[PDB]
Amino acid sequence: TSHRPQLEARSGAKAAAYTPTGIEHARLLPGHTTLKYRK
Amino acid sequence: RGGISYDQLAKLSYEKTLRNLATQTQNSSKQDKVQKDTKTGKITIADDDKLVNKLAVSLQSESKKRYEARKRQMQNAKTLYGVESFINDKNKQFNEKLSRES
Amino acid sequence: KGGVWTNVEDQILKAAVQKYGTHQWSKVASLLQKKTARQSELRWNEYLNPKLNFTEFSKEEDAQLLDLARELPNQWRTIADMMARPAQVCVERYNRLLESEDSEDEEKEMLAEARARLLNTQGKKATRKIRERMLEESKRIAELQKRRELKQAGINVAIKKPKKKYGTDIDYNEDIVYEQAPMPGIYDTSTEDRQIKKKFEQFERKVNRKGL
Amino acid sequence: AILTDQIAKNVKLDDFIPKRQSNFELSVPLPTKAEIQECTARTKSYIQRLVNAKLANSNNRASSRYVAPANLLLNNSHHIEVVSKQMDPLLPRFVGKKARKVVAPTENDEVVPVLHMDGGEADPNEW
Amino acid sequence: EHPYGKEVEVLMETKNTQSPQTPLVEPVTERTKLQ
Amino acid sequence: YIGNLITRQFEGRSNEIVKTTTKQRLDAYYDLELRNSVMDDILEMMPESIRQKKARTILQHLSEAWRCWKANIPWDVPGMPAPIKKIIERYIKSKADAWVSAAHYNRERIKRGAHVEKTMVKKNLGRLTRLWIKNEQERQRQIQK
Amino acid sequence: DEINEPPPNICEQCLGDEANIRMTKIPQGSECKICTLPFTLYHFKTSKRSNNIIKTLICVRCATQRNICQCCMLDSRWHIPIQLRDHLI
Amino acid sequence: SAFVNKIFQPEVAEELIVNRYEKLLSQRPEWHAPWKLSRVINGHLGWVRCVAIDPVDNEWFITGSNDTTMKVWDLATGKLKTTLAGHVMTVRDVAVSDRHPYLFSVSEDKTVKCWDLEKNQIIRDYYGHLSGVRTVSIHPTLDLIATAGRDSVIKLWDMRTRIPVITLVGHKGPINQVQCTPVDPQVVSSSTDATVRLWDVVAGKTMKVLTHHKRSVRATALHPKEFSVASACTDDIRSWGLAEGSLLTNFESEKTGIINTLSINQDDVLFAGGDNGVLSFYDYKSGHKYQSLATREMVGSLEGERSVLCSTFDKTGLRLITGEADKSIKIWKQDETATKESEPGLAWNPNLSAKRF
Amino acid sequence: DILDLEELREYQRRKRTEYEGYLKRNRLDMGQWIRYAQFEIEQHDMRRARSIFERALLVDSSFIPLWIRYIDAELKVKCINHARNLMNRAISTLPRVDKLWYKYLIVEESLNNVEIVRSLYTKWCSLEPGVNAWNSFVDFEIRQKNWNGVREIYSKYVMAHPQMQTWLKWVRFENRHGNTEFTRSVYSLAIDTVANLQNLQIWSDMEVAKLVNSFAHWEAAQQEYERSSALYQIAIEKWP
Ligand SMILES: [Zn+2]
Ligand SMILES: [Zn+2]
Repeated sequence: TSHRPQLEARSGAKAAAYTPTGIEHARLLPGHTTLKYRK
Repeated sequence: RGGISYDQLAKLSYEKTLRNLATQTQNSSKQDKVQKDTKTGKITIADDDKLVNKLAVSLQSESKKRYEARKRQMQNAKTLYGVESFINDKNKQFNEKLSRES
Repeated sequence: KGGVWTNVEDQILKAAVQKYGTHQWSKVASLLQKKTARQSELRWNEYLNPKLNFTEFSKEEDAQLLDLARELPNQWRTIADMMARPAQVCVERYNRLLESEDSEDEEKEMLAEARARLLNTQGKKATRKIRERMLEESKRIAELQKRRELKQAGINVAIKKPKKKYGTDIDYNEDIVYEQAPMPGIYDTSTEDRQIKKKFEQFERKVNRKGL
Repeated sequence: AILTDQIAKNVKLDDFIPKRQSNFELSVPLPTKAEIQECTARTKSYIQRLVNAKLANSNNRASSRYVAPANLLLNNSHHIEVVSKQMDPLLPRFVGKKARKVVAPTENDEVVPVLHMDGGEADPNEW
Repeated sequence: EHPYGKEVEVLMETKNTQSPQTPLVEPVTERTKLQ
Repeated sequence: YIGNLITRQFEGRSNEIVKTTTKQRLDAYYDLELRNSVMDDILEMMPESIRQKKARTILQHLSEAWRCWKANIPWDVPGMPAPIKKIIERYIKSKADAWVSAAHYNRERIKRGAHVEKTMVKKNLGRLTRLWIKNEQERQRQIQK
Repeated sequence: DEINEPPPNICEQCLGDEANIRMTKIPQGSECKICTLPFTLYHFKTSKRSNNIIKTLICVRCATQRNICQCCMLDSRWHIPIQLRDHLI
Repeated sequence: SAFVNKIFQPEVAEELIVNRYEKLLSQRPEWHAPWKLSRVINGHLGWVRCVAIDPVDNEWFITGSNDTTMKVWDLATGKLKTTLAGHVMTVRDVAVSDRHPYLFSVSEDKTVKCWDLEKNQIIRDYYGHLSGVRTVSIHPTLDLIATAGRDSVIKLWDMRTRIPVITLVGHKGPINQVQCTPVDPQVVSSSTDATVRLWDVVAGKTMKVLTHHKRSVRATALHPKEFSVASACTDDIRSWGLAEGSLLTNFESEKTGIINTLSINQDDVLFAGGDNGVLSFYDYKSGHKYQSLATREMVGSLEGERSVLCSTFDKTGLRLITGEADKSIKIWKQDETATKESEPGLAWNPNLSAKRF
Repeated sequence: DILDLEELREYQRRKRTEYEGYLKRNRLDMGQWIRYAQFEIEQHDMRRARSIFERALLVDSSFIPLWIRYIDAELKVKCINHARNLMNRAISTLPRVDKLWYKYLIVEESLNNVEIVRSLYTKWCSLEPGVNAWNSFVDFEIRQKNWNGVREIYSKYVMAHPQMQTWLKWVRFENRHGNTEFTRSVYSLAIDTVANLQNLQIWSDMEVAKLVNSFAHWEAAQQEYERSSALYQIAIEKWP
């Protein structure tokens, strides 16, 4: 066996109860910090 | 013909156990409340311990009877068919499952 | 060098195609000692196949074959699809239909090897796992029998727990690991819990004396 | 009829029945302009307090750019000033913060009635 | 072959009719600039 | 760079690592979304009484039929329900369009010579020779008809 | 909720006799003794000139479920240990 | 009548199967003019999976598709304006902001992207869904985008800071459709566990769970006036009163099977796209199927290809842009010079046998 | 086989590590949940055995064999008040499902609690479930001989299912008992309601013919041919 399909996907319910880490990612750096509003 | 739906099957299982409960009372007859605690909120029902026993025994008896009626079906269907090539029991139960399809 | 087809190699080839299907020919010819995958594929598609009909032609089929053989001279693979017959059958009949106008033990070794190979469906991870469980059960039984003998000698030694493989590893025996209590209902399950606790303590009291 | 309430209290026949079937011209009003502003400003303040929690907890120094004491205890028998400790910038802030994994229990106080309709249930072997 | 009954207009499009640099929303420039 | 390193020392790795889709796991993730979409549509068709066992067997027919389309073998199951056979043929043709258009797009890359992986050359070699013989088998049947 | 958190449960006899107490809040201080999960460590001193810091050892969730204070972990009413409380009931 | 109440003496006088039924025959639905096909647009290399209309000034619409590319179509002429590529997998949902020049698009490649519609580039990528993202709604006036997918949670994204601000955890299956309303309940979601949730985003919990559907609630739609949502299972469509979580009505959807999309007009016309092309128009306040059309696929395609996948009206409400599986975009016009006479639609005929009402 | 309690304590750790391992990999597979929940009943620890069924209900609460097996597990150990709470949560979660309602009934039938099945049936027939529930509720009062109570049910049963096979079932009830004063009262109520509710169009032409004929052939057996004859004229005129 050991090579299977998925019966269900990994839910985000599980990662919500974890404690966060606060590692700093390169793509979460501040960029496009100003919103543009329509007329 | 065809299959029986679950609401119809639940009624027939409902009706069958009433006939088991009817003859259980007939075989017995042949041989011879509500308190609501206001503080807790709980409701207590006083009932006969014999009828709780007869409820518990009959469910175990129906469980064993279906356990044995299936066990003999396991021992019979293993020793019915041996014509088509198999490898193990899971191959045998699958190729028999192909026979019920056609 | 090109071998001929014995009835042993045919029945191995029938069972292998019954095991592996028709698109794994090098796996089929691995059971046949002396026989190429190109040979065993061609042998199935020309002779062994139960879809093929090795029947005599009808009177209509003989005239319909002579009609095709002037339509497509001579394109036998095309005719055999029209006739739904094998192609060498269509040629050999057509030559006869124009002649109407006249004026052990090595095999039993590879059979036993094929019989062993067909009846083995597990693979290396499964077979190693079966062996590792048989060892683990046998390691347990020896440790239990070792404790029983030391108990006969009066020395009580407790069973060692399996060590924590990671940090938050769980001893399932010590506690109810994810206790979801039954939701509180209105029917006051008070005396029933007392009868369970009496019966559950009674059962563990009988384990200390009778065992099981 | 000794226990009429107690059986299946959460389900009623009123939950099955529609409300527009009595009158097709039932007015379900849009939220008023004073009502959306009371809900926007409550939500916007809650979101901005959450974002400022996330930026301040990150160890990036470039996140304060983009951003309670004297509580009563023991039924106000003690007035307690609550102050913050000056953190050493080298020691790891939030010393109890680890990357651990936690499984959460489910809080089930009230059962949700699964309110289908009854039963076009006849079926041959077509499926 | 003349499908949908000729009341309906059927069109096959394979190329963009705008430049990709075309903004797709006009940026609001209030003050006129001469710089 | 070091601020992530030191916090990994003190706090450990986050357990919530979510892998983005990448060139190496695109073909697997394309299959996970495809099995889910076929699973959802067939399960709505089902009148009642379908479990994790019956949803497990029906996803085989999908895998078998994709092999049959690659083989150019016509895929016919006797006794297959016609709504489900209508569904499975639809998603294959969905997958066929992605299978064919990725094969066209990578040939234009290889002829330009612009950064094709060594495995991707062999894969595109195998995709074309399905398509060329499939085009050949179509042309043989049109002459025969 | 990390931005809406309960006030800490501390005894009167941990706080002592003085009126105003300067207490130090650390938002993720130590981890709880019971549930081993981090919390807001409050710590304080009875007087200004004292020589013993009184820390909150458990989180407010473990303090609420047992109804005990966080510092000395005695019961909030009756001021007795938990093992003696559950024996008297 | 009164004889029903005086003999079969009731306790509610409304919860009788007859008194409910006689008020249905007592009331007549509003007539609507029928819908006809007006333009067929063939521009994609795959299925059209999602259509968004320009909320301001109504010039263009954009169709995210299965060939991983979004294409911008002009509404009036039907011509192709521009092509927005930048996903690697199938674009599931596309939604345009009205207060911003921003375009949000989520694919099954686990990515949530924003688009500067003054520049036509990808700015502000969002990150955190464990699986493919099904849907996005831009919250009105609040500057939040709600994304949800096979992950089974709704992540409330701040726009400016790209932070997973609030994660909504209540479901049991993949979320098929999410909506945003200006007051509480601010997030309306629908998943494959046959539930529709009403979310209190501040507390992060559900106000009301609507367990009335049998099978995966595949599509919801908000009513542009009158503050209600209408959710579709495979068999039934139910309109919901928000701020109470009340069941307003059950529609007359019978033997339609698998409803892929919904869209509500200002004129109380509810559109229901079926996977069997059989597209149906329902009176919103009543539930009357007054029109039922079937589409023609193409010159050559499979019979499964006849399936509506996504739909929306324009801002005027007189056009219906539907994207189907046959790589086509079909525009449906409500025809003028039709009256209540000579185009009555289907007859208003409720029955006892269906227990719907 | 297990000798003492320490060998039992090591036996229980090995199975519970095994079953919790396959349930951690597979939250689904409800059959795997029940085999581990049945294991804890065999270990006589019902506190654990209640927990696996509760954890399995948090995965799939709509799975009916899981509800029945946990109910039966409470009944086989004589915990009757644990079962009453459990079947109450069964019918409050899934009121559509007929099995969960029957299950409540035949246990309280087995305990001879006739006032609890009556209170259960009054609630169940208030949610308008279908004709299988009412027909088992009129069969319940025949068992209890409550003739005045079963006549109250058919007053409500014709209002929940307005159709002639519910009205003609009520006249098959009355003509089984031979009470002539009660039977024609039902017959008079059945034919007026067709006339009163003519405009609603819920009884077909073949359906109203069964009521007029069964009214007339009963009046023929009651030796009043002039009432048998006159109703044919009013029905043909009332419905031409
Ligand atoms: Zn704690
Ligand atoms: Zn204390």
